[PDB]
Amino acid sequence: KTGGTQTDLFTCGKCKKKNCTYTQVQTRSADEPMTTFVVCNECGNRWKFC
Ligand SMILES: [Zn+2]
Repeated sequence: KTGGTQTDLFTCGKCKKKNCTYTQVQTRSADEPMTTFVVCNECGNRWKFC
C-alpha cells in the first residue's frame, strides 16, 4: 500500500535478496526531469540511482 512497482533491478543493502521496488519521480514539475530511487520492500532499505 505504497506507490511503486516491483522491479528487482537492484539488491537491498541488508537482506541481500531481489525484492526491491522503485519509483521514478521528478522533484517539482514534470519539466525538471526524473530521479530514480530504489527501496527494499523487505526491511525498508532505500537509496537512489538517478
Ligand atoms: Zn532489506
